[PDB]
Amino acid sequence: NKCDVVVVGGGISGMAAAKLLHDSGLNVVVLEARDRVGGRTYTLRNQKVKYVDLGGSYVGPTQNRILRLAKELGLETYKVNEVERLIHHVKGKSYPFRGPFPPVWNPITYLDHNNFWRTMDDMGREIPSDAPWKAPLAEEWDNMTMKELLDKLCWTESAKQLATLFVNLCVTAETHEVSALWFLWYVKQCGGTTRIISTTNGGQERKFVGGSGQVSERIMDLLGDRVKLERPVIYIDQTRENVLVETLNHEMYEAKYVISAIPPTLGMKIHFNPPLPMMRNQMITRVPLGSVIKCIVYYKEPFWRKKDYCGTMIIDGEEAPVAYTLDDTKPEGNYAAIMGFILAHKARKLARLTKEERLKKLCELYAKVLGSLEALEPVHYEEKNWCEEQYSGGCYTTYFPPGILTQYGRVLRQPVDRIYFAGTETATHWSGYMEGAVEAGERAAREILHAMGKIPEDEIWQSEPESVDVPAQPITTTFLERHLPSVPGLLRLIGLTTI
Amino acid sequence: NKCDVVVVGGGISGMAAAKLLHDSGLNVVVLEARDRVGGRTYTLRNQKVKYVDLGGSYVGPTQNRILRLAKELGLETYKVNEVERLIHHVKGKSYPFRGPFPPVWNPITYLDHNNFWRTMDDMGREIPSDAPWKAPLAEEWDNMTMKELLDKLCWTESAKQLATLFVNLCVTAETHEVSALWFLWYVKQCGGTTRIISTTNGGQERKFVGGSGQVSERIMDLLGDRVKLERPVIYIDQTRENVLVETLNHEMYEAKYVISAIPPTLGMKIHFNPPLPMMRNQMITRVPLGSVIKCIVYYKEPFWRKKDYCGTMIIDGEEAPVAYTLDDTKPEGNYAAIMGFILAHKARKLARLTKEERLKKLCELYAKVLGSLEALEPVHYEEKNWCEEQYSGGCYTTYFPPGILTQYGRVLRQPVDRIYFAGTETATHWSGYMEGAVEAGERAAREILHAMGKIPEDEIWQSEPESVDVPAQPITTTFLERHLPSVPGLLRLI
Ligand SMILES: *[C]C1=C([C])[C]=C2C(=[C]1)N([C][C]([O])[C]([O])[C]([O])[C]OP([O])(=O)OP([O])(=O)O[C][C]1O[C](N3[C]=NC4=C3N=[C]N=C4[N])[C]([O])[C]1[O])C1=NC(=O)[N]C(=O)C1=N2C#C[C]N([C])[C]1[C][C]C2=C1[C]=[C][C]=[C]2
Ligand SMILES: *[C]C1=C([C])[C]=C2C(=[C]1)N([C][C]([O])[C]([O])[C]([O])[C]OP([O])(=O)OP([O])(=O)O[C][C]1O[C](N3[C]=NC4=C3N=[C]N=C4[N])[C]([O])[C]1[O])C1=NC(=O)[N]C(=O)C1=N2C#C[C]N([C])[C]1[C][C]C2=C1[C]=[C][C]=[C]2
Repeated sequence: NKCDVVVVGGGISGMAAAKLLHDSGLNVVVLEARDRVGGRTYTLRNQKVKYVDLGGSYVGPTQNRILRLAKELGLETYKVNEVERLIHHVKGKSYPFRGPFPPVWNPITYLDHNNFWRTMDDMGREIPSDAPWKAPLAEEWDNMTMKELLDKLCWTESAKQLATLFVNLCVTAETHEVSALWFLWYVKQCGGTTRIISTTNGGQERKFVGGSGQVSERIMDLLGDRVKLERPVIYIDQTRENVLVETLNHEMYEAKYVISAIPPTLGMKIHFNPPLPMMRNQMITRVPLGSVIKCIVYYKEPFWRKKDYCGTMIIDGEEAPVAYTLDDTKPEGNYAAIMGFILAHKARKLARLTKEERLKKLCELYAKVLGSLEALEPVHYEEKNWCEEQYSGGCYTTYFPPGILTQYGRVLRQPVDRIYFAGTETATHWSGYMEGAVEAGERAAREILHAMGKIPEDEIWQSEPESVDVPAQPITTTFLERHLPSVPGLLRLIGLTTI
Repeated sequence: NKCDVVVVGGGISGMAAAKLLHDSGLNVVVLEARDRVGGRTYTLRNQKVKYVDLGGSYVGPTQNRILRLAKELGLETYKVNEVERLIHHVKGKSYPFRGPFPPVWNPITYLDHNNFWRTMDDMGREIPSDAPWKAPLAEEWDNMTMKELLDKLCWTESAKQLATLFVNLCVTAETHEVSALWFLWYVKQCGGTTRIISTTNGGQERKFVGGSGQVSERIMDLLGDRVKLERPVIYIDQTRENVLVETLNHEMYEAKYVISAIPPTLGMKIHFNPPLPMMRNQMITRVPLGSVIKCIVYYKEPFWRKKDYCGTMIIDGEEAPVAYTLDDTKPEGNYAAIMGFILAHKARKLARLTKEERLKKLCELYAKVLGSLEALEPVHYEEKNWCEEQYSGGCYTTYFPPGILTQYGRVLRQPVDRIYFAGTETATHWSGYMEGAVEAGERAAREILHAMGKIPEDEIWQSEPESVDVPAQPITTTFLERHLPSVPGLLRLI
């Protein structure tokens, strides 16, 4: 019934917010729609897999908040396998390589590839992490899709195709679906192209031993009876002295403040009194989540390692159901597995198949890419289609279509009377990730602590010390990477020699 | 408690569906979230205005369903004033004209303008009204915004600017916000560019005497106690023999079938058991409504008529709050008024002002465009910002961002077990309009009648006889309009 703060949503963001408020001495209640906590993280346990993350999983250097929270909860990380060679599969052939980037040998294509990634980061530097709509060319960039930007920037089909794969993989959406400004912001606020794409020294460096679901589960353990499962919030009333929060199962909760720790669009599932201000009312109809099926195929042994492949495959082509894989073998070397993402339109297309049909397609793909008949002999299979989730709306996160971020972006974490907004979508560093969830939950919590006069304004936004366990190497470029001309740049240099 | 069909939403679509089912002998209940019916139609009555439509208002030739429904309810139409000259205001100067199209005098600009409108209709002819995703180039066109298409097609800034205004006015959204495929479908399914833009012989020919709100109000009168106001639906349960529909005020309704007659995205306000199928689950987060403030400025007299202006103004430029106006004077010639729409980003920008501040901006604009100091002396002002409406989400209708219509379009009116889908967004002719609302409501109703074995499959989709009161003249083109080259076509000839 009565508490200090109602937190709506028991994902990482809501749990992090509730923990901070609980630790500060406030009475908190978490109202969670599902029969479980974790939201877009979900760790399945059974005999065949031991444990497997079916949602958010990877953490890496510079994600210091999730690392600190998980450490405090008694969790440990392990390194994703990147010992052996990566594979880039393009036009039906596999090309093994080392490093974060597939090598390009053609001098023109090389210039084009180099310029693309460089320009992405160049443009990113003009975009404030906490206010992308304040970029000097915000309107121009926001009124373009990523498809249009790629069309302008890439002078080779090879660069365009790889850039397209990158967008699909990063934001589980098609290039024509998403704003260029938003996508450029998204990459920049993760620390740039190298940081976001890398396993070693990047976002995919590590996973949690036992699964990421333990973060939310262990906070629930600490909070005990304060977490209310199967309590979908349907109604928030702010007309009276205390905020009234009603659930689908007829329960009423009274609080001084509310944290909304759900994906922005899922705010639509709540009826508000009084009605939301116009900008938020419309914003929450304009911010969809992406489309993905996470698929894990299990094998007797990590046979790819014997062929000097680490299990990472970058697979281009419309025919391939999965565009990207990682070795998902346990740190102990057992429960050998390949994790793959079925992205964007392919998630839509292939969801029509049975689980068995998808497994067959994945195995046949892996067999060609790895050039191994062993890939046709899976021992087990797990998958999760996040598009079907009423209380997620998709995965990994919310994307912004053209025109939305500049018009509605400033509303995202603007308080509505006594409602404050968490959720990874409101983060300014690794928004979209578990890291962003922690940043947002704790920031929203501190906004309430400030509103109560418990902390100064200066303390709402808090810096995070670097993890000692997961140190971050700086992102470097070579002299040539910095100064080599683009394709049109080289052509302009040829045009000048003609005179 | 118990009935045959629960209709969720008491706008024109829900009311039309409920009326059809009621007339067929079924027990129907309409659950309406607001303290009123009408939804995106709303007629305000007071002493100063008599009546004024603050939402949907215009009807015209080829919109035979709304005309028939309104007639049956005892409503009449009158003609919007287009006797005198229209005005095109561009680069700070007013250019009076006659006919539906503002003239272009620069020869190259003429070719470019002509080609743009012609190409819009050409492209539309390849788009099936009932399945736009089946267009031969559906994917190509859906993966482009209207901004991109305009950038490709328009060789002059003049044509591009007017085309932009057209998009903003048509769908209350920016050109960069909307799919080219969806927009081209939208125009085609209203009967093409001329039909959609025209007052005389087009969508804006007429209004209802007494206001369009009377359509929903008069059906509510017929249904009586069957319409439940202030009953926002929060929960639909289809796991049992009968469908259970729960409202915010704690009431439970049991039915054999449900019609959802709300904007697709407002389906998000309902928790579903079992969960919606994946495609619909995601679709309803991908389909926003546009942004508009409808503003009506009242004057002592329709002074513009004295200067041989009808009151229609097409106003170019970022500075102008309103891009398009019509005379909103009563058929009797009193309650003189100019109606204007504040569109898309301007609705967002100008909503920050006070009502009085917006009035001042509108009056100053009208004084400039009409060249009349009389515009600075309003006697009254009414406005409605539809962006603030929890149970509409915007106006006039739902738009599709790039990539959505091909991926999710087929889900729009696909039944989910015993839930059938109405709402103007599911119409195939004048979707977005009151006409589409009637088409969709009656079609959804008939789907249920078929499911009950009461009518054959052949009768789900029903043709509508042409209105005798509002006859449609055919849309014609001239030989030169058909065969004059585009700008790149002329350059290829050179
Ligand atoms: C799904 C997913 C997947 C599949 C994958 C992934 C992911 C996901 N991610 C993301 C994460 O997960 C996120 O971010 C988080 O989790 C979020 O959190 P938050 O914010 O908290 O949210 P959520 O969870 O959702 O929660 C919410 C809650 O609430 C609730 N509700 C609703 N509604 C309601 C409620 N309640 C009451 N009432 C009402 N009404 C619900 O239920 C819930 O619970 C991720 N992340 C990270 O970090 N990591 C990872 O890994 C992940 N993942 C992914 C990724 C991928 N990647 C990275 C890729 C690979 C390679 C590459 C990439 C990218 C880029 C480059 C490269
Ligand atoms: C808003 C608006 C405005 C401002 C204007 C306009 C409009 C609008 N429009 C549209 C109409 O209105 C529509 O379409 C209709 O109305 C629709 O119907 P429906 O489908 O039925 O829907 P609604 O109304 O929305 O209803 C729904 C209902 O439901 C309810 N709910 C929700 N949720 C819920 C509920 N319930 C229970 N539960 C829950 N959960 C609500 O409340 C409601 O009631 C229009 N239309 C026509 O026809 N006309 C007109 O006029 C209109 N408007 C406009 C237009 C414009 N224009 C035409 C322009 C001028 C010149 C030109 C143009 C365009 C193009 C070219 C040229």
